Amino acid sequence: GTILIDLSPDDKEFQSVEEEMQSTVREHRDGGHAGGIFNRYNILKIQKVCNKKLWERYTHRRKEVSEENHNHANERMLFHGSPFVNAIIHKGFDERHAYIGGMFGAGIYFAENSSKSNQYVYGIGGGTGCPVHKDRSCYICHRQLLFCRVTLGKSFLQFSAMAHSPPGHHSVTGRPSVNGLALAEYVIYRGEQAYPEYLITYQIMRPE
Ligand SMILES: N#Cc1ccc(-c2nc3ccccc3c(=O)[nH]2)cc1
Ligand SMILES: [Zn+2]
Repeated sequence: GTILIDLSPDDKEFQSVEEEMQSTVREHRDGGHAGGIFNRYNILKIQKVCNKKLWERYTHRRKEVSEENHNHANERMLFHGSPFVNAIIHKGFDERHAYIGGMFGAGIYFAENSSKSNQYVYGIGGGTGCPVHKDRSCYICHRQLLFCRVTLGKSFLQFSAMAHSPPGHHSVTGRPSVNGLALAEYVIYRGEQAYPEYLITYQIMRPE
């Protein structure tokens, strides 16, 4: 049921998604080990992910959460990187897309920093890097990330350096407590709480 609609680079929607991609790059504590060395991306394509059944699955859950939280879904747009991006856009998020070993338990993880999600494009820790060159810092190969609509509801705040949500909460927020430049990361424990709105195709760019 999924169709992908290309956005034009002239479209304000392309431009605002690109700006969120580019402006949320940061340096990582691994010096680029997992995701590569870069300060910015070459955006090759942005597509809207259109699936009526998956969208209705998301909105149904969003209303349930909203009604449990004084009519506030606490909806965000966040990045997701995964080797399973193709399955996700076709079948939706579910338990098979969870980070079993994540620091907030087995759930589906999202990031404010696009460069954080970029570390997972080729697997946990960047895996063995790109299929073609086995390079986690490949500047040639095309990568994909999702920019997703995510319902957080009442989020459990974890200060720090599938399972169930903590009782009385709908998500977990991983607040950065050491690296002053890191943005928040978030975990949901029901795949119905995220919709993969945009598929972004890009390369990381070698710094000059
Ligand atoms: N298998 C698998 C698997 C796929 C994706 C991730 C993943 N983790 C993150 C952890 C923190 C912040 C963001 C992410 C993310 O975008 N993605 C983790 C594991
Ligand atoms: Zn490559």
